[PDB]
Amino acid sequence: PSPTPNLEIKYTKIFINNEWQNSESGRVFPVYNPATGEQVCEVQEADKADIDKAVQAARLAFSLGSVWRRMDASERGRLLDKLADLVERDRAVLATMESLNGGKPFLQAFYVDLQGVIKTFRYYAGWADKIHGMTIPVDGDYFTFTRHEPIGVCGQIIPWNFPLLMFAWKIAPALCCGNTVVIKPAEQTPLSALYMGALIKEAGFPPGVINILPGYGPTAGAAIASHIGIDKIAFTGSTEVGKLIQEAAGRSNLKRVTLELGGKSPNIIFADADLDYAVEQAHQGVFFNQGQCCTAGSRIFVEESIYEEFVRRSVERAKRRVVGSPFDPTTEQGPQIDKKQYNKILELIQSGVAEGAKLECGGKGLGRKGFFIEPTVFSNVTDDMRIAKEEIFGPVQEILRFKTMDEVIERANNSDFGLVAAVFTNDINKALTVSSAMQAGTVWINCYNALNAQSPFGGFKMSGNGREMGEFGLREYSEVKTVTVKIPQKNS
Amino acid sequence: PSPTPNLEIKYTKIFINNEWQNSESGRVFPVYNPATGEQVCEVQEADKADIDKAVQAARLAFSLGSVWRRMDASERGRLLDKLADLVERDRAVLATMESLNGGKPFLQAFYVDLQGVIKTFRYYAGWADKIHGMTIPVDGDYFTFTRHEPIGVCGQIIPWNFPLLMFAWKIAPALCCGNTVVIKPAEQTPLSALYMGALIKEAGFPPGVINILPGYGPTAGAAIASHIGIDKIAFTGSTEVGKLIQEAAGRSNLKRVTLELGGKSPNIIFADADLDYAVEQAHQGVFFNQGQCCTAGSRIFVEESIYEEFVRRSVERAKRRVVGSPFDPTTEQGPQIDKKQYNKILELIQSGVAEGAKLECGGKGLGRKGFFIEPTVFSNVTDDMRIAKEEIFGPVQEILRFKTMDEVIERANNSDFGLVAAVFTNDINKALTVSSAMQAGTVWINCYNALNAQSPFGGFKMSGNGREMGEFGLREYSEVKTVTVKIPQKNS
Amino acid sequence: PSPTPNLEIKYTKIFINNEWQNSESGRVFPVYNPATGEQVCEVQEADKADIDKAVQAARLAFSLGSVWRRMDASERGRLLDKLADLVERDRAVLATMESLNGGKPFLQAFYVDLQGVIKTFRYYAGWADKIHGMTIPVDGDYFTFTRHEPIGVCGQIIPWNFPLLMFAWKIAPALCCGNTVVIKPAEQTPLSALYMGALIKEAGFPPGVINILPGYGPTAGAAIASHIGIDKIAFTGSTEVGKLIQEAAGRSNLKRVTLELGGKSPNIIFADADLDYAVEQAHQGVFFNQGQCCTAGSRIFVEESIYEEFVRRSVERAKRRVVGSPFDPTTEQGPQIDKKQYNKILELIQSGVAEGAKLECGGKGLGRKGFFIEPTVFSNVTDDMRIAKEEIFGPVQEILRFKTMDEVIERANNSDFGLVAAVFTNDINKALTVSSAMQAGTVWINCYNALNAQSPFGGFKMSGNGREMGEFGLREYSEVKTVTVKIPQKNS
Amino acid sequence: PSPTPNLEIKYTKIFINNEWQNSESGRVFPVYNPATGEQVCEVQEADKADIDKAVQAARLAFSLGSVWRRMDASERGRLLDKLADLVERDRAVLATMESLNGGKPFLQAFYVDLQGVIKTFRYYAGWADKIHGMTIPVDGDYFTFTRHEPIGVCGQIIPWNFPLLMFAWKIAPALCCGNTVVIKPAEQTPLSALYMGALIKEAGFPPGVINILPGYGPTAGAAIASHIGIDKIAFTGSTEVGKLIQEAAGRSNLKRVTLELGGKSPNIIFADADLDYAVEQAHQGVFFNQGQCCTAGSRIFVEESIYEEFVRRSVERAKRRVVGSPFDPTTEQGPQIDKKQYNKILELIQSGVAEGAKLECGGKGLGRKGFFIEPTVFSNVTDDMRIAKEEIFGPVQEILRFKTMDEVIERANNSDFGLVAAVFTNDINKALTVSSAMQAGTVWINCYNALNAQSPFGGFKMSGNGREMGEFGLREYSEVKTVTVKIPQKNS
Ligand SMILES: NC(=O)c1ccc[n+]([C@@H]2O[C@H](COP(=O)([O-])OP(=O)(O)OC[C@H]3O[C@@H](n4cnc5c(N)ncnc54)[C@H](O)[C@@H]3O)[C@@H](O)[C@H]2O)c1
Ligand SMILES: CCOc1ccsc1C(=O)N1CCN(c2ccc([N+](=O)[O-])c(N3CCCC3)c2)CC1
Repeated sequence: PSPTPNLEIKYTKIFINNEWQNSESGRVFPVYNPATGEQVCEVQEADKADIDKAVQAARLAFSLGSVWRRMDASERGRLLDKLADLVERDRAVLATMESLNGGKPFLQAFYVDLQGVIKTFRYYAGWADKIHGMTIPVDGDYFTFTRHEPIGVCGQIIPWNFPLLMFAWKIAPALCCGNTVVIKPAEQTPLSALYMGALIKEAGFPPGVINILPGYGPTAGAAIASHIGIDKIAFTGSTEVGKLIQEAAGRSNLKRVTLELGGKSPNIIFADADLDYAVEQAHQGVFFNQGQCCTAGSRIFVEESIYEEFVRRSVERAKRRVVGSPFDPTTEQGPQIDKKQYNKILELIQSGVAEGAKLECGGKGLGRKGFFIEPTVFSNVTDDMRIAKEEIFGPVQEILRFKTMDEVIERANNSDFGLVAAVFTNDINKALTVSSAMQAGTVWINCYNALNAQSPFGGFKMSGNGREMGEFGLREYSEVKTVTVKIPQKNS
Repeated sequence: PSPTPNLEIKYTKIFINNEWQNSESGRVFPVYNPATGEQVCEVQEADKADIDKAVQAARLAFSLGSVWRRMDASERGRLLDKLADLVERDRAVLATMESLNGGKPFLQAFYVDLQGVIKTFRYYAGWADKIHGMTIPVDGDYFTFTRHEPIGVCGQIIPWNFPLLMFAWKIAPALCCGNTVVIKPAEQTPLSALYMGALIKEAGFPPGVINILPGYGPTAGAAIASHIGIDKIAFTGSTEVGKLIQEAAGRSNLKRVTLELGGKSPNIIFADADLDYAVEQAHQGVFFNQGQCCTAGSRIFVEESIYEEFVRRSVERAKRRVVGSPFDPTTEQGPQIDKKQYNKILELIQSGVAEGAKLECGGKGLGRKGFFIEPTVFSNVTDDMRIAKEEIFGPVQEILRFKTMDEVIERANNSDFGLVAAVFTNDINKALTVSSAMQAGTVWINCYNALNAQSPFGGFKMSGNGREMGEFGLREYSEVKTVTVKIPQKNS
Repeated sequence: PSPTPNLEIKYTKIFINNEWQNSESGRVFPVYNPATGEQVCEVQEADKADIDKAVQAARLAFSLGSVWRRMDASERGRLLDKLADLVERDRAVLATMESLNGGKPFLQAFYVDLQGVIKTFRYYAGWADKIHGMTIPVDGDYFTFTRHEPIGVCGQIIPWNFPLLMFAWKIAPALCCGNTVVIKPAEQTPLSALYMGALIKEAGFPPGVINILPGYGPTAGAAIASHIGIDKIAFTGSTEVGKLIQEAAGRSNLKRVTLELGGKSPNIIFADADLDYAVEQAHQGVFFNQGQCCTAGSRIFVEESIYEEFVRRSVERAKRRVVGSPFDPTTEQGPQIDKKQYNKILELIQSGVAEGAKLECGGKGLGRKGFFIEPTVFSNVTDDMRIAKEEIFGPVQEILRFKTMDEVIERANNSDFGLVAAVFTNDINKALTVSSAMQAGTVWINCYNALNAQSPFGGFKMSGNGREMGEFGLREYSEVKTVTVKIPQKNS
Repeated sequence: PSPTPNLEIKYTKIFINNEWQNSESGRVFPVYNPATGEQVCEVQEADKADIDKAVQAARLAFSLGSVWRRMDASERGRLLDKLADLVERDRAVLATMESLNGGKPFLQAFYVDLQGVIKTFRYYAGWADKIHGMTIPVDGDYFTFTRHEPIGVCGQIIPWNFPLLMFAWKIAPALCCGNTVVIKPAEQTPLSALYMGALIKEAGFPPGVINILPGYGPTAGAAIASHIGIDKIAFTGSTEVGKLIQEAAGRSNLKRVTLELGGKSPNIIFADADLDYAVEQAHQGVFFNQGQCCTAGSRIFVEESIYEEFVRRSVERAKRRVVGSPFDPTTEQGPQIDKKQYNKILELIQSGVAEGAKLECGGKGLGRKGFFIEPTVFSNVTDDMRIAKEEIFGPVQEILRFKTMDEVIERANNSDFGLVAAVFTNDINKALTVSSAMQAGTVWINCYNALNAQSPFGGFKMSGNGREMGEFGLREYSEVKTVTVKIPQKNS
């Protein structure tokens, strides 16, 4: 494939009740291309008044007897597979939008992000008519069963690093279970989500089942979090804002909350691992998606015996990483999302140099149009450095050294975060020992960034609350109702 | 059985690391007999300082390599079985304590509460080695499985109306899953829980696995809810304080939260129901446990054609209900828990009179000592009235009337609470149409207050988050870890 | 829609390894149109030698590292999705084949049979990547999990009354689980199965994954049952042949056996039921698909109170039932499948008149071009008549009477069959007492012949071994492997 | 612990309906001590007449409304828990019985066998009230759920090699699901089964729930297998008799069959394994329980690099393995069960020598009384020798050499059996690949042989059908009934 020539941006308004609407305020906000600095377009900016209209539409779409509630579960599923067909048909357009808006290299957006988008929808198409309750051999003369009903109106808030993929991870399980959705994409990256609105009507979802409100966090986002007519909030973003979400939910509605927050994830390389493979996988674990991954392996612990050769190979690999235009096939790494993130990264890079960490390569911006940063590698990192403790969310790799398994297990878990972790070793006893010991929601053995819709994903400690994806992720999108019926005698 | 005659209150101290302790302040607080107002004893009052060393004890009990962590899961179950055996052995003393301290009729405490305590422990003893993760057929060369691990230190706060039963409902699933516990019982009712510390010790639970910290809400409770060393909090359950729990969770360390909150539950009697049976069930729905049940019971909708006869027989039965001393085997209704609850019920009765409800019987307290209230019946109650909107934790029955199944489904669901519902009818279509439409975590058909250990319990809307009991009660007490292993080839 | 007029039957060969083949012997057998007597075409006649080639094809396709074994589970589902796409496209052709070969009215074959096929494939397409093993909290220093793998070559033998739907019901769960399949359609109706072979090739299934061998029972069928290279057999047919299947499995290689066998299923009508509706449901419950249904409600028990009028409304309805050519929209009931079944009906019909039941209507053939039988109703049937103990499998409705609920449960259960049962009533206690006490694999309340891919289906007693359809159906097509790993220490 | 010095055999009668009966013929059969040949006692010999009486006791105990059908599921768990308490109490007596009757070293029977009996009952005691059906979201206006009823009367036949344990493996899941049981222990070892009858009566099981009929294969065993009043047969034993059981069940009443039929299980030692640990574990894998183990690692494959050292260490360990009296705490190996087994082992050893396998130690009987055989090791075994293909059930170790993982995968799997397998390696890729390619119901990695109550256990291919133990063991003891209710509207 190749990028869509002269990409037309035709969906820029708020999506409520399957209709495109203006701001109630009249205000719009700009969208920028992080590779060039230019302004792509203006998007209608949602605020509290627009959220209330979205919630009203989602609440009416969910009313008993409505088309969405009466629909056969198997038909919710076919609606989700139809959306997958449409995203497949419009694949190159959508990957061009994610590239133009998110700075993702186009071929990565096409073959990675968009593939996961289509697979997520097809996976949850299969689940809709396979959500089961139970019947229970209860004490006494009763017949007891549970029903797994949709919760109702689900408010969803997502960040900017995987716009289209996040969108699908949120709405696919929600819809599969029969909920209706008020979703606020990141203000940095609203474009693909809005295009998804057109596909969503084209697929034939009833009006109001999905409502897409682009806008800012403290306005549209905080309106969702505090709204009294929203039954559930799924939030993905930073840990500090996640604290605000949980506070707002208790203070307002006691709405149910899922949190997917930040990480500072350890990647543990043992000496007996394949050096070629572990170096490239730890390099991808840092630099994938411009380093803007919550799953970034940002604390690479290397066994003493190989640390020095590991540093040499990682440095060579980072020194060859092709930075440049996302539309160029050779580009490995695009720009950071915006200037605020760009500066956040460079000040962090300065912090590591000001502390005692050896800067092997990189360290500076590139000076080009946009927000490009040189692939950066620190060695001699110690656990006390800001670099080893704060989420960089940029193309900065940090290599630490360790001696014994007990040591590195302690140090990997010595963190307020616990999103993910990885171990590289051919030894089965320390593979399972380390993986069992990690306080993280996902552990990889001899791989990294293996995420899919089939597998539960979420954080330990302050990295989140609850789980997304897989059969477990469906639990957060239904309510359990126990029906107990008095019966004359009961046998079995 | 009969009450243990003199009853010594042997256990009045704080239970930390399997040792009895004085409060760090040296303060004690009194405990009263609700039927006479007399002071039963004084109990060591835990504050922030005792919470601190309880969490320290529980965290050490939870560290890798500890006796509790290394134990076979099946042997976790055995301890829960030994604990139930000890409760069954001392069943009379515990029933006397629940009666003396909580005002429950002793026979009710013996045959209902204490049976529900023994069965809770035996149910979850069996679950301990049957908590399964899964293996997932993901895309690509991967072996993906999930482990369910304990969350860690669980802080637990319970109310006063079912002291021993709620204590079991809280510690049993937590221990079944391998957690350690810091539990604060209600300041009114700490005696049953403290006796359990003695039986927890005699059963052989490792030190620090369970710590029992009597004290008050703004001190011991708020220290638990904000404690940055507690990984999960389970709360029961006024809805006002529930908001503060969830806010304090997001404000502190984003600990996982389960809430079991208030209720104002509808009971719908259709004309085609066994009238004699429905009158006695709806009467037990409001007056059971002195009306101090989250599952009342408190909005009885009766179809027009049987409304006069239903009211007539309800008033006949309330007037016959035997209020008196809990130790007396003829007593059906003991006192309310204390003066503040007594006053709240009497004020809500006044507001019912002051709004057009027909005070058919009752309305005032009984006698001069203790906190006895007459069984009170209101008919001609309408939705907008305060008594119909706010929960009266007291012996106060409110009878509304209805035509049409659709009307009463609207009126039943029109509520911020959704803990419980019941429908009485012999028609299968009515029973299933109404139970499916109810916005409540538990719907009983032709019965009321059927709360078995095998079946989950929890609220819709502002009545709580998450579920207790059943297999689903386990879900709140485990963290899910996904382990994804790269493999050479992969075949089905 | 209207049938494909003069339809060529293109596919008449044996389907092995995605190739069309002649029988080893060179023998062919005739296929007849049952509404007309005339010969439709000639089909290659498989025997033991062809079954051996097919098994060899299925075993090689199942070998480790083959395309079918290495395919992602999600891609198995996509293949099942494509098959449904194709069946939908050629829906008119396949319904026409089902009429012309099985004698079902084309309208009911287009809107019932072929909808069941498309929905079955689509359902099991979703299960493919959702078949999960478990991880087990086992005693000792061990890590234990289970894999759910395909069993291998599955032999499948199906009858003639729902040829295409039986075909889907068999291969869809088998392929969803990753097995390879040797299937033998009924000698009477191989044509839609053989057409499905061409769509299977077009859809993309690897060679050898599905092999279709038309032929007779004692030759092709017995070859499958005693083949030492087949790991599992799924047989649907008569009870007498089912005994031979289980016996042949035991004598050969102990292949796993699921049997779906005969039925003489009860249908209980209480007075407190909607006569209008219940009469039409009991009518369809025995006359649907020309009475050639294993689920046929062939023992209609009616409460004395309404026996009178039930017979009158049933007879009035049967005398109106339109018998005619399958391609005519007005036809409700086509012919029986062949002369053997035809003569079996009337012979059993004669026993009814000779044993003392009132022939209320029908009871004879039509103008003998095709095997048409006039709709027949026996009233005053007793429990010991041949008409009440033996499967008639034709348009014959037996109506008995009963007085007491306990009497009718005893009478309905007095049978060696137990495939299905139905109770019509509006009383919840009666509906639940009767359904719980029925010795039947499927109990319908206030409906009949409600069957989906989603629901487990099978016989109690001599009506079957094992279950098909739904999730429980998947268990039969999968083999459990427990893997236990020694670990250095367990933390639980 | 020490043996129960004299041990009178108290219980020698047929156990039906909780009463001890004489045989209908009056005949008794002798029970021998395998260490001395001396007769231990006489036991009533059950035959067809006795099975008939036992089936109607079990059938009446299973009737709707009986004590066993009406009892709370949880109460069945309590009874199973009581049986474990009683076995625990009489652990010394039962271990002495198992040792005296079965020849097991007393310490082995006390600490291994009896611990497994107790833990089996306590595991399934927990499952009784946790057997759930489901509620299914089907198309149309339906409420579909499933109930998991008991099947009915379950006949059960077990061998002599783990008499008490396999008794526990059979009845625990059957009773946990609520069936009634007619169980025939092996003619060699009926004593500990009969003593359990005393404990079953003492534990409070209703009469007829468990009936124990000691007797012989073709007489009492075959009458069980072909009985038309038995709904399910659970058989553990040889593949040859397993064929007859499955054949008998097809020819009689189509009862449900599960088969556990033993094997010829491969044990693969890679060069990168903990060598001394592997030598000891492969030794135990062969010589545990006098080699009379269906799990016996009878084909140990050793990588050529370490073959010579492995053989030498195996010869040393085998030559120092203490053979002697079961009651001596020094004894690791007791006698074989009887003269038939002794002779069959001695012949097979002769076959190995005649066919060129190198006999490194042992090969002859030991002494003049009892059935002791010298521990025996065969050096250079090849896959085509009779000893490499046939189950020996004796203290005979067979060591083969191999070069390549893919070679040893083929050779391990080239067999009609597939009960169990093991691999020893520290490489994670070798352990995963080999465990996934094994055609065996249980694969151990770096151990042998961990059989818990939590883990399913059964054979591939001709090693059996279905599974025992764990949660999957309960699936064979329940029928599934689908109930489908028509409902007016349905809202998803
Ligand atoms: N879980 C398992 O898979 C497992 C466990 C232990 C043993 N085994 C196998 O059992 C066999 C050892 O026992 P065995 O060969 O001495 O006993 P066996 O196969 O001859 O008989 C086993 C049981 O079946 C009874 N029996 C014998 N003939 C019968 C007949 N015609 N009809 C009905 N019942 C009959 C016997 O009385 C006995 O109780 C070994 O092959 C072993 O592999 C399998
Ligand atoms: C010595 C290992 O100890 C352990 C360790 C963890 S658990 C367990 C245990 O409890 N044991 C006792 C039953 N063990 C056994 C061995 C061989 C056979 N066998 O027949 O091949 C059988 N059985 C087959 C089905 C029932 C008995 C059982 C050995 C494992």
